[PDB]
Formats: sequence, C-alpha cells, structure tokens
Amino acid sequence: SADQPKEEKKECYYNLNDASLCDNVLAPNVTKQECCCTSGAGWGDNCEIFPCPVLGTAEFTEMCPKGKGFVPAGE
Repeated sequence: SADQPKEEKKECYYNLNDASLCDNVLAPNVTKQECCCTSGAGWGDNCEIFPCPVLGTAEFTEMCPKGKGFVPAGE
C-alpha cells in the first residue's frame, strides 16, 4: 500500500520539481499513476515530487501498465 504507487492523489508536474524546487506550471491534481502515465516529469505535493515518468522503465511501467497517453493532455 505505502510501498508502491497507490491510493495517493497529488499535484501533477509536467515541468519538474526536483522534489525541492517545485516546478509545476500547468498540472492537475491526480494519482501519480495517471499524471506520470500521461508522460510528465514529476508527481507529488509541491516541492515533494518524484521524477516521473521514465518511459520504458520501472517507474513509468508502474504508473502506466497500459501505455503512454491515457489521461488528458499527454493523451
């Protein structure tokens, strides 16, 4: 539950954040799975974001088991 992307909605980040500088600028609040699966850059709580996705890698593959382009914007 806690040791895996699940039941946890936050602000998406297409730009970045570096989990310390917070760099959203146009990003809806959703579940890392959706935001990242869209192909963003980071998902978290302003400044506390996780570099996502990574495409063809562990991270993404997790937040997006279907394919890149599920949610709006990055669809």
